[PDB]
Amino acid sequence: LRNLLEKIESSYSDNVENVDDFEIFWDYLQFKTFCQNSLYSSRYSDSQSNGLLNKELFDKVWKRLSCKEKKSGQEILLNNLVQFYSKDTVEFVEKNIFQKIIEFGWEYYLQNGMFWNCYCRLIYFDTSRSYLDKRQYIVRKIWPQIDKKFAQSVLPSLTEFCESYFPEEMDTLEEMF
Amino acid sequence: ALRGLDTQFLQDNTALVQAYRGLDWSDISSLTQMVDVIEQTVVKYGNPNDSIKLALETILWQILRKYPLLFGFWKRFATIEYQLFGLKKSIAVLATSVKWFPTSLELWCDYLNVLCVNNPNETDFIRNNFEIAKDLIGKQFLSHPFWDKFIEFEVGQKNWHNVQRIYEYIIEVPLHQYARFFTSYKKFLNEKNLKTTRNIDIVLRKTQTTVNEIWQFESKIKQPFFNLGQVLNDDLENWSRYLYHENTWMMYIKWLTKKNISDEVVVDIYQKANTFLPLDFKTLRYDFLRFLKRKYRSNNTLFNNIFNETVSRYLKIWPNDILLMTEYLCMLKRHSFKNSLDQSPKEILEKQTSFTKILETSITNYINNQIDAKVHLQTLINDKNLSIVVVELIKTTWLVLKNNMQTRKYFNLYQKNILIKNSVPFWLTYYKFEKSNVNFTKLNKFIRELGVEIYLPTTVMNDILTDYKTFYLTHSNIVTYESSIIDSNTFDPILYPELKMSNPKYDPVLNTTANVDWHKKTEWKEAGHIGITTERPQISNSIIECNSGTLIQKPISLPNFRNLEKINQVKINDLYTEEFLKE
Amino acid sequence: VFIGGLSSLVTEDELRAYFQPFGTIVYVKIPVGKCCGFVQYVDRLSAEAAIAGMQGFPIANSRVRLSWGRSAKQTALLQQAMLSNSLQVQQQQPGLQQPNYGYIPSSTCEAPNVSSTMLPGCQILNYSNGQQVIMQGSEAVVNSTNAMLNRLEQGSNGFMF
Repeated sequence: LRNLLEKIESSYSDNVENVDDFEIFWDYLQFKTFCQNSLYSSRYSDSQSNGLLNKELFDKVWKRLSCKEKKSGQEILLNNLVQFYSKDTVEFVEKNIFQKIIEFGWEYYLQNGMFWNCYCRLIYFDTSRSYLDKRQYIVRKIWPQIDKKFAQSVLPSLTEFCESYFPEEMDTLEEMF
Repeated sequence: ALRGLDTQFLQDNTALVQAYRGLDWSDISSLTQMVDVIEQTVVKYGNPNDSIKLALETILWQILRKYPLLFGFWKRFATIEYQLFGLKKSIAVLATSVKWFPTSLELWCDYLNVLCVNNPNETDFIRNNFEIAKDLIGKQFLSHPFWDKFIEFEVGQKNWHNVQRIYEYIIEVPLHQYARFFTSYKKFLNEKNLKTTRNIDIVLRKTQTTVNEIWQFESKIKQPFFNLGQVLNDDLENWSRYLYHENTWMMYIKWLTKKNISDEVVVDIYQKANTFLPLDFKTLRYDFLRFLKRKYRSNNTLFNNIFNETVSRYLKIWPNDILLMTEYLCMLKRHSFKNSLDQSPKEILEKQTSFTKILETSITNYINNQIDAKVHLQTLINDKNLSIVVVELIKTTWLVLKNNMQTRKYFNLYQKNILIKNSVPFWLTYYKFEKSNVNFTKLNKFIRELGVEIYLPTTVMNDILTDYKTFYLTHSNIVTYESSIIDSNTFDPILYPELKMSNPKYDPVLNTTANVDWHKKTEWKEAGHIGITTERPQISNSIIECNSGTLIQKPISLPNFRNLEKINQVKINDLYTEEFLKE
Repeated sequence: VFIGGLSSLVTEDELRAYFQPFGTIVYVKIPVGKCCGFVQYVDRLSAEAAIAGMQGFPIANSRVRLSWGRSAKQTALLQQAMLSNSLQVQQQQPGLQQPNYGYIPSSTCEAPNVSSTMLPGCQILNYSNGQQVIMQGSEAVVNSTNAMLNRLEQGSNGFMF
């Protein structure tokens, strides 16, 4: 299997991340992940293997994301970056993508509601945080970083997160936009 | 639900009260009861309300006649025959007369005076005021109707210039200008009214509904919106609804949002239409829940009450819809606590735990057939709707309180309940819980029990199997993987979801004795044709497996047959005819 | 496919969830109070895959018994004859006028500019939940997975069922 993954990555001249058809890059990337979990011992506490966070694969993912509107996969690759559910990895994925993507400030990812919904669900399912710093962190920081002109697109998807999980703070969401 | 039956019963009962020639209190009470039941069942078009009002007037009951006028004005907007029927009534009155009749005239004016046929209401009110010394009030009424476009408006202006012989020219410019603009608006709407009156009559055809002319009149009314055009829009919507097409109300919804009329007038529209418009339609109703949740932004207990009661009605008329209990529980978490994160840390956790206790004690009573009317949720919770209630108990316990053991205890306690045994959100919440805590052992047992015991729909099964395939490939490794297959049965988390996807009942069973028991199985009896079980002849000992090189050793035995009598026997259990057509 | 033996606690959008993956559906109706519904697909291969796929599969703790049955209008034409016991002459469903080189039976377009190569391997034409759409092989998988990951988040919290 690992040989055959080498063969299919050699077909594209060692860029699978630039492929037009997403199913090949995704099926390649997840089985590649399943291999490098076994090869390299886990770097992170709680014994969690580093599946999709690795210098080899995370550079692949980030190169896939830097293309923005031109390449199809996008949010599907992003949703699986929220799956880590710990301290070390919510810090890692917080700083190394969700923060850098704000600093470079790309418009496609900021207008998108799936981005902000997942960046809320990444902090919200952390097992390290209590409820107070979790909701206070989502409201005091995550939300005000949204621009009011993006709101019309961002509100429907980001309401669905707040409607279910945070009925209490639903109002301060509506007052912002 | 039969209109002709209730009409025949009304005519037969009334002809019994008249043909009996007496009051016949049994026949009178029977006629009143039949009329009340028919009025509760149906929308009571103007004719049967006129007959019922005539019958009650013949019996001479004043207060009962006052109530049936308000119940007749209950279902209708545009009827001037009921209003004029009350002013003709209520014109003969008691100590409260003077103020009573002006109240009914003023309210009837608020309703139907903007209509095109509404001239007789202004004529009757002007006659009622002219019966008195109230000539000031008659001049006020004459000035009011001249500003509105009506069919007879010119003859009303000449009658006003005529009976105005005392105060006539008192204000010439405002009255003449308002009459001129009213005449212009009438001339503009004369084309729509003409296309209407040239359309509507009952052929039992689109002419009777006049849907095209009504659509054009409503289009002309909404785009050219000026002054009373809110009341003109409501009048046109009412007259259009008098002939239950809800894209007319679904036109009106945007009309009152664009022209910016206060919420008090808008919410009453949907409060009337939700009752008027038939059940099972259910689009504008959800849009009304969305309107309430949207207007909650400016905080009012009024919208919370309208929401709580409205959800109480829709849940009764639609018991099976699960979205209503999610919306209602969201508003119950919302309006009844409102933490806002400015409070003390001990206070918010109390407001959450109290909610948890109300919810747990709610479902505990709901499963044991105990109902507490004090808690409103007890009335709403349903055998279909209990699922997401338990699910939000799980979600609040685990996410908000960060209590894991209580939560897993709730999974085991509520896993065996029959109602929530098969639930989409319960097992998706368990899938997300056993995803969060990374252990695969519980979750493998979740996905391998998914077709045998825990029964979800197939679209959701494909979802857990695919999403868990990806999750397992990403977060696991080989050392964990190869240790995870017992091999007593064939199961692997990578491959097994791919074989189990469209097959809910797929069982990876390895057995040689399925070969011995073969050809008595329904899959054999129907092979090339499904649903139809033929009995097919075959040779018991068949040589087609043995090669011709291996046949020449021994002489071949004669063929033994089976199922050779049944070649023409082909049987079908017809499950469409006998359980549906036969009932 | 006539699906009998339902619980009548079930909605129609739940039944669609059951019979969706077997193929594209042109739905008919679920009767009220009769505790038996029925479904209709585009292609018979998907129908048979649904009959063999789900047989005796409990929906709301009721073993389901499903077989072949007609649609609503032909049901009306039958029920008018059942009272008058006259003929009951059936009328078969319309065919697809078959050549079709672009369509692959028992396949779904999971969501909605396409200029393709029209090569054999890819699925060229398809149906929409009544519009014939050209299926883009690259975008169809990412759309289907997008709706898949949405269906989990909405399904867990009670919005979708």
